[PDB]
Amino acid sequence: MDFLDRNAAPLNEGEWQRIDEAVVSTARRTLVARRIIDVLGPLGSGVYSIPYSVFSGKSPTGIDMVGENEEFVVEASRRATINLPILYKDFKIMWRDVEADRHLGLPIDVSTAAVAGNFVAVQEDHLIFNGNVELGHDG
Amino acid sequence: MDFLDRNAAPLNEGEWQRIDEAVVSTARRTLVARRIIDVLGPLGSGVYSIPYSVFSGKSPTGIDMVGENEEFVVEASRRATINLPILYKDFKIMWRDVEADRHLGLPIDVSTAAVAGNFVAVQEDHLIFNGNVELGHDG
Repeated sequence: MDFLDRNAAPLNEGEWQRIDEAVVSTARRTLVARRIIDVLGPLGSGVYSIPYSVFSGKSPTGIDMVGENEEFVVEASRRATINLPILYKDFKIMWRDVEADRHLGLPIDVSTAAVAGNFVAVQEDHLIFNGNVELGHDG
Repeated sequence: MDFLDRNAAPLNEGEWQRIDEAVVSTARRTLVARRIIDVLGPLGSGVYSIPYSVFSGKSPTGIDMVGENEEFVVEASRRATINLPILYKDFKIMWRDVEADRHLGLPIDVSTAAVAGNFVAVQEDHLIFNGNVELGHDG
């Protein structure tokens, strides 16, 4: 895999685990959407687009002793398809702080990561509720 | 001896060595008096007072073919005793600086110890030249 090239960073497994926690726990607090919209997946890193059905039509339900009908299907009004954008924000960690951690043991302040996590989750909510014109999404 | 203690102190040997060196090296820099005047002793910590002889007077001296006379004696114009005071100054090494050394690695700020050394050497200098009024010493 290794697009997420965490081997090349200096941060040790503890510093990664604390960055991941400081991201996840900031997402959990910040997001409104995942409180009312259920997650699908995660699908995988490589999936660029999803085909999905629109079930915009109401239809009857079958009720019989035995099952002698076939009209009681659900059929997609259309198979739409949507591309998955990237939401991203970047933060620096100054090299001195890594040196302080690795020698003195004064640990990395991951709040830069948590602030990036917030500025991404805010955009995720903005995309979900308001859509996005230029990606051609709808919300 | 062992009126002092090295062992209940928090310092390791290398810290005692740096403190003592910073003391001796500030004394040598500051003890002008021990350049012009010879040290009697150091006799030891136990010595409290010393008897000494003063030869302020002048006397006749013997010149004879046989040496019959015995008036010609070296008479101490006064014989006296002086008490050795303590010259002292206290320097305080903060617990946080020991903690930073023992964990982080920043060496001890022994500059306080050097400044105590200087204030002692200057008090010895002031004693030798000007004399302490309360002790009734002569400078």
